[PDB]
Amino acid sequence: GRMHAPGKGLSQSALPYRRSVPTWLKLTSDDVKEQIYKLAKKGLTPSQIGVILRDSHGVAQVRFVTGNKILRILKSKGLAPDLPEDLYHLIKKAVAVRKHLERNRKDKDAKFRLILIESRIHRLARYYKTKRVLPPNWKYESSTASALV
Amino acid sequence: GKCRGLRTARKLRSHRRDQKWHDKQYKKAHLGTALKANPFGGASHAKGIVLEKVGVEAKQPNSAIRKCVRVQLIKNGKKITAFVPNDGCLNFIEENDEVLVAGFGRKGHAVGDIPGVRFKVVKVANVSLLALYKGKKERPR
Amino acid sequence: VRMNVLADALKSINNAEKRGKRQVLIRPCSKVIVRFLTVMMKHGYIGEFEIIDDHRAGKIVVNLTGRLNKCGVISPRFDVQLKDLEKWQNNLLPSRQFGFIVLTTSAGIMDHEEARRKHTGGKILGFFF
RNA sequence: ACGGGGAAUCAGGGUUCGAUUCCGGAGAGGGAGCCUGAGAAACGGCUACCACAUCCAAGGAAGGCAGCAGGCGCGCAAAUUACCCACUCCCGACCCGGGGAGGUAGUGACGAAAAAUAACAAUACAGGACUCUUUCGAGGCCCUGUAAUUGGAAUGAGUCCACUUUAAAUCCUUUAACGAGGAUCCAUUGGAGGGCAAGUCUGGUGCCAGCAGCCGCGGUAAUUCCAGCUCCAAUAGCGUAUAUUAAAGUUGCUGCAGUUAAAAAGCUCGUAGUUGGAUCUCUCUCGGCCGAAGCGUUUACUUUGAAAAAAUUAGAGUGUUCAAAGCAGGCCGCCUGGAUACCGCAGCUAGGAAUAAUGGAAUAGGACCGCGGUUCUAUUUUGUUGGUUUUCGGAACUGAGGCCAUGAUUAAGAGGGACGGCCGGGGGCAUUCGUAUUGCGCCGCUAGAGGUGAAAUUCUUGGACCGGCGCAAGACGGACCAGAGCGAAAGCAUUUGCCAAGAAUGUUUUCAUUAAUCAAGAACGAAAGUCGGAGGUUCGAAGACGAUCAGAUACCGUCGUAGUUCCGACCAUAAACGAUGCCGACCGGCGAUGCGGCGGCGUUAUUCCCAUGACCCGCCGGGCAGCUUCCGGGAAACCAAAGUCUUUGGGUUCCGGGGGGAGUAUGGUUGCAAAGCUGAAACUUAAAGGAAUUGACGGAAGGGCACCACC
RNA sequence: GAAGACGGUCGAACUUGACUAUCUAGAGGAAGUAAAAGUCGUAACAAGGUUUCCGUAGGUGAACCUGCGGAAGGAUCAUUA
Repeated sequence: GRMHAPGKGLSQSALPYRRSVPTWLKLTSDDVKEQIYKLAKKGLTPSQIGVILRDSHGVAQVRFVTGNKILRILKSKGLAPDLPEDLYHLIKKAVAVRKHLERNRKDKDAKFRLILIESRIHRLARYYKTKRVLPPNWKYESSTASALV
Repeated sequence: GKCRGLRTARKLRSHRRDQKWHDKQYKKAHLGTALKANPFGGASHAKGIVLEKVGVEAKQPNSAIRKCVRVQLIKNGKKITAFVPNDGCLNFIEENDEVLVAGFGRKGHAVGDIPGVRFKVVKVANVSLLALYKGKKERPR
Repeated sequence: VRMNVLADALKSINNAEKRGKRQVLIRPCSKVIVRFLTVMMKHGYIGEFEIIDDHRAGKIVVNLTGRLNKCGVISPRFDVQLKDLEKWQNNLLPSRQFGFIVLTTSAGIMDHEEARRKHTGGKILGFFF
């Protein structure tokens, strides 16, 4: 179930058994990489890049075509964000709820949700510091959270 | 449920050690408060001086007068009421003499219809109550 | 969360045998699960099984001969020496005539009789009878 | 609490104990300081002080039994002021001396071993035993025994002799002389209702005396007391009191329990702890199977091999007369034994690598190759030693290039995040509306309305109640409204707008173990209550009255204060309940319902070309529920979980141990206070309690009946 | 090379200051515990005669009563377009 909710959902993608490039894909690996670079230059996260490639151009999985994941490709050329995208979005949500709570001090549900969001941020940041994705002294603070977003 | 892990030995040991204090016998035998409250002080028997003879009424379901003696122990000076077991045996006991008194058989608990009595007289004047009862010995002059 | 996939596999097999079914679907599969099933099948308790290959973690469909009374896991996997094996068999097995304790030893995964034949102790995985 | 070896049951696991003869330590009344000596902070050495205490002629002197004996004291609790260096050893200048070490002993039931108190008739008997011919009849063929008529044989308990034994000796052993017929050479201790083996036999007692571990017995016919007889349990041994172990699966690791019996924290985050998804099968030297040399990524295992005192325990042998024991024992001088096992954990050593782990290349800052370019050179040479002999068993500055099949497992019916259309009484802020209630102002009367089944208070030619127009206040949000939804719980319902959040669904998106549960900490937490500031309609603790009552100052009625409302700050408690922790698997069926998605005949709505909304029939996922249960489980009530449990182990937190005392006292801690959290014990008790079954009862319902009922 | 305070050391002791936990003395106050129909007087168990109980506040001549919120362990698993 969810880490911070009582829900137990089964919604997630079901990757097909075949790991091959589809027959309809006339796009070679290098064109896919170039489109990935262009989409990243437009200011899009790897999730958005994958969504656009799956939706408009038609790419079942970038890994099955280019052999590398989108974030790995971005890091290889060097276009990746300094901090990971999921951590960045969690920090963004924390900043949003903290800004809301300033003018809504009576919103005691917002305070609880902010506590849950910051717990998620701390867990993810600890994991990233374990794998050296973040500097060992990387700390999240309320007064500095909007400085990272 | 209980924890089942290869490194849970400390948790299991500490939980057992903490839960043993919720055992009545364990707490009684290891806290040491029941030992200081015991008139015998951990001893099986004790010698005392008969202060007076008392008759305690039996508990409600049956009617009788239980021939006891109020004795004062020599070791600690504590006051004790001790049952004189057989019949006529209260006549073998005189006021202000030494008696050997043992427990009543329930480890500090009152026994039978006698209320609040957990001690019984074994010897009086250094001769057993049974020898006096059976006539094997007479009271010393 | 799901830890000890062997426990889930053995519980599913036991529950399907209690219900009287001829086949049970076990997922996820694992090397230890396959070895335990092979030890079971060499002794005639479980019969043939097939490993379905999905590209993440296999599933196994196990035919069920009605010969199995109970299959269980031992958690945690206690390290068992050859001198402590008899106590484990007395604790776990219905009798000295039938029933097996499955150990994992450096010589592989095998039952307690083979482990005594090869003069190896190991870690207890489970039992079946 | 000296530690250990070790000791008390054997299911397995454990729980207790170890002052005590072996090892180690410490101390010599308590401290302290020293001399001598190889060795002492020595005490059967010294010097002080402290506490006791001895002699004294009062000037002084002398002390240390937790050595052997003995005293006193303390106590429930423990022996002789004996003999000896003969043994075992120790000491010395020593073959010779000494040793209360040690050995040996008239009243040691601590405890352990062996083992007497009897073994054999004619006889009548209640008997039976191989085909018994007869209920009136062979029964030392086989056995039992009421026995005031029997009989011989056996023997040691005892008393004594011989000195075997021993350092003079007692003791066991040995030989002799006496030594048994109520073989009086006389077995006891506890019981006889049950548990628990064995008398509702007799006498006495009469809820007394007493018995009774517990249940119970005794109140003039006691199976239980006091006794007689008889019976039975163990037996030279039995009873009792305590501590302790098993019984106790009532401490549960094996292996308990937590809906209602005692019990899951009000709820949710969270660090430590515990647990954690799949996935990997001229490297090296004497002679064309050998020691060396191993960073294989250290480990955890598992299996070996050394090292782990003896005694004890297990165990091999060995007729102590048997046994407990001991380490010893024959053959007309020789053979032997004085074993072996185990000795946890932690250290040391050695195969194969299943299985917590640890993952060596990801800005490449990753083997192998040609360059020695200033340097150490088989610790520079290799005819009578001579500077300079650049790379072939090494060390730094690293300037170039190449086979690297060059190097990123997968993408969890794990988790996080993104995205999409939705969805919900979820939350905060602001803003609308609705009647109702209570006041107020006007417009119309009998002189009534209120309140309770007639028991009252409560205004009045100052007009109540009622009817109608408005006005103002606070409170609330009916019907719709559901075993429906949302939220972590508490909780959440008038419109609209803003703000941030959220589950589920959809996803061939992204990251790639980031996870589960959680000490410590933290957020929220009904109502009531507290402190300030507003407000104060209604209701209303307290209070004031009025009421049938024996008695309310209770229930009822009329008023009514704090409160009830809002804004800050506290409080942290509820039957905060599903009296049911959370995460994850598996295990039946069916019809619905909420949300999202997918599919499909048809029916309805926006110009006649389509989606889409409302229906209809289905499928999938999550959710609130409706279910037999002989899947299954429970004591059952009941529960598809309270199932997958003696066929007992998925992970983890909290937590209970008969009922009271008691959630009390005390300490701590929080709070302004009220109080909250943590939280005993002495003592007391044989039950308390849970589920259900029958009856009885109900100022409980349904249906009937009766002049011992009524009408 | 034989007695005795003194740059000193180890250091028992000894009075004086706080006034230290295992220990005891009095009329007390509050409470608990054992069977006792103890001088008009019933809270609970049945709808216990005001349904019970929880938390929290007051008040009481005692069980108790009342207000607010909650629970069914209720005396309703149900009440109709």
